[PDB]
Amino acid sequence: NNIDLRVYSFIDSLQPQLASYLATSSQGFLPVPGDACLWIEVAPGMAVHRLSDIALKATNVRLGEQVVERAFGSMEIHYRNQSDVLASGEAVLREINHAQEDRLPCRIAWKEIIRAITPDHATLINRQLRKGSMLLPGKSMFILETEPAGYIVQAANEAEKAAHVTLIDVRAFGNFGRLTMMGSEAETEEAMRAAEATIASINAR
Amino acid sequence: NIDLRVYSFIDSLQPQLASYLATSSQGFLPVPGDACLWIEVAPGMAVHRLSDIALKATNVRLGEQVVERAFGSMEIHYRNQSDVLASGEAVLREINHAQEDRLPCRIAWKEIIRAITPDHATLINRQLRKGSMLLPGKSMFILETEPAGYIVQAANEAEKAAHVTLIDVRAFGNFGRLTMMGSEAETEEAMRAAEATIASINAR
Amino acid sequence: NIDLRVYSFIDSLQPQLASYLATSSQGFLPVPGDACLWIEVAPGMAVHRLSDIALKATNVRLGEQVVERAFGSMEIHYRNQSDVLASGEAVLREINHAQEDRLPCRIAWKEIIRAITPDHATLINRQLRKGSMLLPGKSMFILETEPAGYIVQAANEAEKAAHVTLIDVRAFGNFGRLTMMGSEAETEEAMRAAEATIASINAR
Amino acid sequence: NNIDLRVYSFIDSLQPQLASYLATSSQGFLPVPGDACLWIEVAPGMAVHRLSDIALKATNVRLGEQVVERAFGSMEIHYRNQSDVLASGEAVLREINHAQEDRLPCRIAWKEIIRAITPDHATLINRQLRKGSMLLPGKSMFILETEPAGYIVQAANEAEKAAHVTLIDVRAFGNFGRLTMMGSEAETEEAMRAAEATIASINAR
Amino acid sequence: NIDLRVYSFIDSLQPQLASYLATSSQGFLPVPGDACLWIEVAPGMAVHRLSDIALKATNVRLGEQVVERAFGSMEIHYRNQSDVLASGEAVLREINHAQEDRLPCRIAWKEIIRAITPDHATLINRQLRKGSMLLPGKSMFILETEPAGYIVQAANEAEKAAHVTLIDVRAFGNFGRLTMMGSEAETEEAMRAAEATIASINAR
Amino acid sequence: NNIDLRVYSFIDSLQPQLASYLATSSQGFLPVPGDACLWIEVAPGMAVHRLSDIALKATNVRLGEQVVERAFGSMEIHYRNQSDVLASGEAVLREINHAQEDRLPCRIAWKEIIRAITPDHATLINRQLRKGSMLLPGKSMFILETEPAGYIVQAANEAEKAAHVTLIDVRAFGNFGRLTMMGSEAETEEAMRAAEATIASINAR
Repeated sequence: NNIDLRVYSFIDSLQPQLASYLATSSQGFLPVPGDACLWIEVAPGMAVHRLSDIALKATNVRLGEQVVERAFGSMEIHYRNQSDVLASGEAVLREINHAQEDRLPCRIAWKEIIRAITPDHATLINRQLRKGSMLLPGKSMFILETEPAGYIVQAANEAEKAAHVTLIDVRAFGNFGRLTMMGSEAETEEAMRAAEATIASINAR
Repeated sequence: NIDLRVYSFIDSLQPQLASYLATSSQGFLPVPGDACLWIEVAPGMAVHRLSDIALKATNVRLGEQVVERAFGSMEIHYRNQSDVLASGEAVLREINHAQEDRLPCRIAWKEIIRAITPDHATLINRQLRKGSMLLPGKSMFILETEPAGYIVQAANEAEKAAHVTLIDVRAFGNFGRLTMMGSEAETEEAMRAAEATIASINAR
Repeated sequence: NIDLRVYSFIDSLQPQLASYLATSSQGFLPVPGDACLWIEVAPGMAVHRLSDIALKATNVRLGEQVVERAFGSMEIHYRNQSDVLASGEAVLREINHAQEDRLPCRIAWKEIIRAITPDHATLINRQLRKGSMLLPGKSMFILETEPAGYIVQAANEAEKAAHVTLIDVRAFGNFGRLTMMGSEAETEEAMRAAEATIASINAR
Repeated sequence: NNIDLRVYSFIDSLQPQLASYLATSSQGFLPVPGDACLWIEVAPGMAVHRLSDIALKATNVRLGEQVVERAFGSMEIHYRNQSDVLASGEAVLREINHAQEDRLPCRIAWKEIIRAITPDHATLINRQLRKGSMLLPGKSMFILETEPAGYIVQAANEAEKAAHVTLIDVRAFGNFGRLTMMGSEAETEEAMRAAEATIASINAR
Repeated sequence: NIDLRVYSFIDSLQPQLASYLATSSQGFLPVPGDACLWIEVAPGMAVHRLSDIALKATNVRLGEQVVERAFGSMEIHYRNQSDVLASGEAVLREINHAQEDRLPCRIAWKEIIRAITPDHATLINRQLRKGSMLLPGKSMFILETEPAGYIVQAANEAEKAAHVTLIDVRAFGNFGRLTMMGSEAETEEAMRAAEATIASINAR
Repeated sequence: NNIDLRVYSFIDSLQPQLASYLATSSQGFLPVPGDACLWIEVAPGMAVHRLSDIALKATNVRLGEQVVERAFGSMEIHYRNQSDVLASGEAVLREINHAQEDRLPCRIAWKEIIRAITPDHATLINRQLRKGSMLLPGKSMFILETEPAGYIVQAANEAEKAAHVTLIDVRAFGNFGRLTMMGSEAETEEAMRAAEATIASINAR
């Protein structure tokens, strides 16, 4: 029709903490470490229904997320094998007549390491809809925020793959994605460069 | 002072619709047959004095009351039509608007999706679904309106004119959204009733 | 050193049951036609080791795992009857018990209430049902068994046999609960099937 | 950075009902009657992470609230000793290079008393996200809405202090702060007078 | 074969009680001045039927309906005393019990705690409190009854007799619990009224 | 005043992850790492009200948990310095007239390390009332069940002291206490060794 591709973001193999987080937090069918994964945001939001039905029928792919927000909607599919995910992705692009590149770039609205987290700051992040692991006092904190939000998952994945960090929280919905990780001062800075390179990769497309 | 955005009067509520309202409302629970009046005004803080007025006028019961970012919704209902309409005219008289000064009802989505898969059916059933269970194999009617509250009258008629099942009605925020299930033939007919109901709202 | 409370096998999940566990389970989700298996052992904490044993033996998925006070519940499921049966036999070998060492399924309530009041339907819908809404004027069948886990299989053969609407299944704790809706002829036929399944089970 | 000061609201002594409301609706460390309190809203909202770390390391103050919204974010510190609270306050002000007066003015969105509340009106307010006390039918109802949201906590403290009213609810996030208090006609009238007197003092900055 | 566990008749609801019930009840909601009736029966599941009869009898609404593992609780209420008394008499004739057949109300706890510390008020406030806020420095009446259904009538009389504030009345389970705030004098009056009400109840 | 003493467990310094878990799910004042901690279960469980008033009113101690159940009640107090916690203990103990050894023995109802946790099994543990860190597939899992429940907190404390494990969960209320810890095959057996150790002492009363 007139569907704007806003996020197309593809992870070929989910890192273990990231998949575990999606499994625990997800309202749909659950992924496990190693599953390929496709995140998509389109506008208008309601178009997520037709596209999800198209994606689910083409392959053996399973639906992980589906949400209709005000201006846009989000869907995520995932399968043990890369093939089905990209095969369903093509279907979605061919139906909306968009190339992947027609996607929106990924603004970095906040990127920061915070060293020596107080126990009060940690307690606060840990009580507020925290579905991942416990942020612990004294450790360092990578925090990142993007616009659009869907990209935070892939950023989060490359962070974990590149650095011995612990995943605290991935908020992938709404207008702004947000990723919180914990680790030593040195681990978290590795996590940050990678995620910045991953973001660098997307923008060039 | 006050602007009237939604004014949607339902003279008698279909059983599923009323049952769903009763199952999700945090007010006084409607039953099938109840008359029912949806009103959204702006600023949102006004529904307080406005609900006070409607409630003090008649024997009518308050079903909903939400004050949102830019506007608020209020919902009254009673087994006697005249009580609901009487409260309605009283609310209009306070804000000094005619039932016609409401915003038109724009359609932001109308679609049927045939042969729903299990996965797609479950995601819907698992997230904010307080109605009945969407089942794989059936066709899905989905309807989105701006402003939201009109979706209730559209949901009500579509249950009258067609043999469909209520999955979900979300009547708050900027966008109303509706999900009904059934045979391709049923859900197409449920779409026409909603298309018609909206058209009559547009005539104001 | 473990006692085998519930063993219950379902070769092919009825659609509405699969959609209900899919919408209410905190594990991996089933689709219609899936094969399913329900286990309750005592001590309760035995379910972890057994879920490890069963998950490793095949491609089967884990739909529920709950350690309760007296005992512990677990539910595996797969698209093929073979992986479900293969994993259940492994769990039997490990606890050193045959399938018929399970406890009998005691019916502790069975009743059909025709012409459900709207108030009565409204209360049942509000109190945490994840299924379909109980509509007023229709007939209700409620059943309750001890132990709970069998209720899922009774819910399954009841949908197999009768054109009812599932409303609520509760498979954890001491007593299981089934809630169905339909016409009198529909609800009567389901209660008959459900009764028949439980007699089947009690033959071991 | 280019951090923006939106709300700087200092309370010297927390009123009992208000302290008790915050101890019940907040997800941090909890306040008691008499604690000094400071509420800061800054833009962009991810900045509240560094600013909070700065505050907990400067003094012994504790963290009550920490919330990141899309365009802005909000924090709240408190300690028995007002010293520590204003000290931690100045440390935040130095990092953002903003004086207290640089804060946004408090505009009144809504300001109403409604007499003789019906039982149905009362119930819906009691049933939706109210964490203060029950609103009873017959009594009068004072409702105040302010923009930005953070100053509603200072109006709520001054209202409770000046008049014998009951706190029903204070919502201090989003764009608009909303406050619900119950009393007689006279009690809510005094409370409403105290509210606007505090908003005007603030707006002298 | 139904055992009358509780039968507690409230002629008229005090506003904090009525307000509390309306904010925490999952069913239809009361207002100050309604009559109101609590019933516990065994077995639990018998409450559906007994709700069914009570609603048919008069114009009474259904306030609460909860099926515990061993017993079940229902709550009907109406603006007028006539309809509650009549609808309850019908419940009694069905189960073939007089009101006297109800279980004596025992007091498992009755205590005032004066000058409540902040951390104590805060823990009570945050954990399942739907009444008004408990503030520090004040006195706290707590009462625990067995059976639980009576704590509601003890909460009515206590509020009626003292100038106290209602914090919580949890009326399900085996144990009733009441929490109320006030000066140490008002809480001692609220407790003595409660004590007397139970005495009057077991006088029959 | 006829009060049974069911659990009396003193924790001299809360290990970091355990303090952080209590903090995420505590509904009183939150403990920070390093705090001392005293868990008490008494029957009739309505008695924890006075016993918390006594304990609070005697020292700087803070109330972290308090619950009334059918057969008993549980309270927990905690503070920066151990002197206050222990003193409040004696105030409590003398108020109910029992000594520290009048506590029930702590029977170990289940103890197991399960190696190579599958993703499915890890996911379902993560989805159900999990408020610690993510259990991750392939790692080993320590599980512990005690009766009464309050001791699982010292067992969890000690098992974090002696071992380099991760805390996933600790259900410290009801009849039975349940504890889920993660690590390699070496870290979980050490933790379990600490766990058996600490209970052995508790059983000497």
